[PDB]
Amino acid sequence: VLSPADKTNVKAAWGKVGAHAGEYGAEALERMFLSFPTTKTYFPHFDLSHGSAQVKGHGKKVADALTNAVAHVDDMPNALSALSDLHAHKLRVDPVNFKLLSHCLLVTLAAHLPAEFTPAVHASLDKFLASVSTVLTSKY
Amino acid sequence: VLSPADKTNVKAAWGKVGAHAGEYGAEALERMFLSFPTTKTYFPHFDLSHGSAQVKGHGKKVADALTNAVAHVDDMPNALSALSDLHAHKLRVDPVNFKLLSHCLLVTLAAHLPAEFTPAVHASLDKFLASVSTVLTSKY
Amino acid sequence: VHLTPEEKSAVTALWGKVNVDEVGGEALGRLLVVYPWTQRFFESFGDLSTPDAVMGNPKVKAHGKKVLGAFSDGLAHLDNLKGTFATLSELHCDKLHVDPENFRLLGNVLVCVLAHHFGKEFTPPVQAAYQKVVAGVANALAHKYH
Amino acid sequence: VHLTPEEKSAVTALWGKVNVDEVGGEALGRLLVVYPWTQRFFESFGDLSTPDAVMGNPKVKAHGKKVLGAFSDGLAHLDNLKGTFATLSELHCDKLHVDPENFRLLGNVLVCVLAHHFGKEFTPPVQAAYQKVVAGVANALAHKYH
Ligand code: HEM
Ligand code: HEM
Ligand code: HEM
Ligand code: HEM
Ligand SMILES: O=N[O-]
Repeated sequence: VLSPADKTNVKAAWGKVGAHAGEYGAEALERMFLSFPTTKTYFPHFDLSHGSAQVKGHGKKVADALTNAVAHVDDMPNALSALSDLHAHKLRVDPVNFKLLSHCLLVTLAAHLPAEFTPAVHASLDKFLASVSTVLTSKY
Repeated sequence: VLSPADKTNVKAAWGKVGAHAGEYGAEALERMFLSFPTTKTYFPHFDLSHGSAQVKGHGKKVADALTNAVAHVDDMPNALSALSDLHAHKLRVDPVNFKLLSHCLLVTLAAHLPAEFTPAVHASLDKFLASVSTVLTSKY
Repeated sequence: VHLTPEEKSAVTALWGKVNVDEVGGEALGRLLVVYPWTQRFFESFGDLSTPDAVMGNPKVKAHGKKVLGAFSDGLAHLDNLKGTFATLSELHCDKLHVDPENFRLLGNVLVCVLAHHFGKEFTPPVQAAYQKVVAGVANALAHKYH
Repeated sequence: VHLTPEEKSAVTALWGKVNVDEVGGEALGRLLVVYPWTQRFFESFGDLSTPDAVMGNPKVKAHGKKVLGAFSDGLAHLDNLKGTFATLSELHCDKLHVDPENFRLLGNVLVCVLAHHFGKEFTPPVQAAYQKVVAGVANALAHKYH
């Protein structure tokens, strides 16, 4: 369960990220590919090099999904239904990989929000990404 | 999400277990304590030796919780609310330990249900125990 | 991994009773059915659309037999798992990029198959000894990641 | 673990800039706040009822400093992590029985603290090199389980 304090904290950090969210989504994906190379095999047709247009475009899609999840925080299973189908049924994403991308999304926020990334807010965002991860793996 | 086929499969295996369920719950706990000794530290005031009355009595409580979860499969968060409070808030059970106890509950079923433990039914029970685990760790 | 002589005893006595042409494919089959993301790495095996389709698939049985062969091999080299598994680690890690969590998963599925096949005889102490074993193999198969 | 000379370079250049009296307690504090089951092992540290209570707790800072000391120690012994960490593994494994998943967690929390402290400078390649490092330490601290 996400508490009111957590919903407030995640809405806060979303707000400071503002329009950098697609860029930060791309940066989290590169952090993941460099740090945990096993994840690369899901993107065999992407150029995963730095500055890649395909990594940029995907970053924006991920950040938009997460933004849809924040905006519908009380109804995430329903908002993320089509994407949980996608990742479990078609793509067969290993559940461990959600933890790795969540961790890189947190690193990326920390690297860009000195002020917003306090211990309480880090806790709330961790819980948010774990809830999104739960939804996205709910459909195997 | 648990499918109709999964709900049917778990209800099936519950039925064959019949009144051995507390005994099997005690056996799963011993399997866990022997196999994954780290889990023992949550029971510092139990005698964890074989034939222990305290392990027997606890086995029955666990099997009764799981039976309540099967009986209210569409409303597990609500049926298991008090227990998720207990395990996250008071006992501070590490989430990894749910996987270990789930695995031992599966081993215990396999050891006692030659006929019922087919691949589909193993899949359905794994999903059931993972759903119970999700509920029980939802409250940190 | 260090097993006590009583652990060693538990493991080897049961293992001599294992159907090596069968138990491997049963454990691989069940891995694919229970953790279906692992079907990612077996696209070429063909019909995996059903549980029966998996278990009855000749390729699943064929390949699981080799997997079980590798387990039998570590059971003979308990004190040299790193050595025994080097080549397979290179393969699953550097070439296949299977996440190592899945090694722990297949180990646990095998434990479930042993419990199924052996019933009562797969006692809680016997399980404990097999857990040290499949833990040791997973860890050695994952060395090309550490 | 084997870091390339470019990985080694990334790690040590950043590390010389780390406040060793602070960063440890920040990483321990955050572990306890973000993964509160870990507060199980720190009942004696006192008021942990709040995030501020944790971060401001003198015992959390005191102990995190020793934790960071141990990390600094593995950074000097990249090719001998097993050796360096033996005694601590014995302690956390045989005496404390902390599940090793938590070692990976504290590693990742430290990475988050470094990113927070260093911003832009904690680049994606610099993170990758630190992940190999905290992976290697977690694994060495967990050897008394393998
Ligand atoms: C926070 C978790 C995640 C979110 C919110 C998310 C979001 C998305 C979205 C929105 C798409 C659709 C792209 C499109 O419609 O064109 C997508 C596709 C995809 N996702 Fe994820 N995802 C997540 C986690 C993961 C993880 C962990 C992996 C594997 C490492 C993964 C692999 C993929 C792949 C391979 C595609 C298809 C990409 C393509 O061919 O274009 N996702 N994801
Ligand atoms: C399938 C998952 C589980 C179920 C259904 C479950 C069920 C229960 C139930 C029903 C109780 C209440 C006993 C009572 O009211 O007297 C309880 C207490 C407890 N549970 Fe669990 N539990 C589960 C997983 C775990 C795990 C993984 C651990 C830690 C390894 C754990 C540790 C405990 C402890 C320490 C108590 C308090 C025991 C006492 O002092 O008497 N549980 N659990
Ligand atoms: C748990 C321990 C495991 C053992 C002991 C094991 C053993 C083996 C063996 C003996 C082979 C054949 C290698 C050869 O022909 O020389 C192999 C191949 C393979 N394994 Fe595993 N394996 C394990 C886990 C996994 C898991 C969990 C996956 C994926 C979910 C996986 C995917 C593969 C694939 C895709 C191949 C075929 C690769 C090729 O020949 O190109 N394995 N494994
Ligand atoms: C991630 C890597 C970790 C490192 C490098 C580390 C390092 C240390 C060090 C250097 C000490 C003090 C030992 C002494 O006084 O000689 C210690 C003590 C302790 N650590 Fe850790 N630790 C780690 C992870 C953990 C985790 C995740 C937990 C629990 C969540 C934990 C629980 C403890 C406890 C309870 C003590 C005090 C034990 C005592 O002195 O009796 N540690 N650790
Ligand atoms: O315990 N979550 O994988």
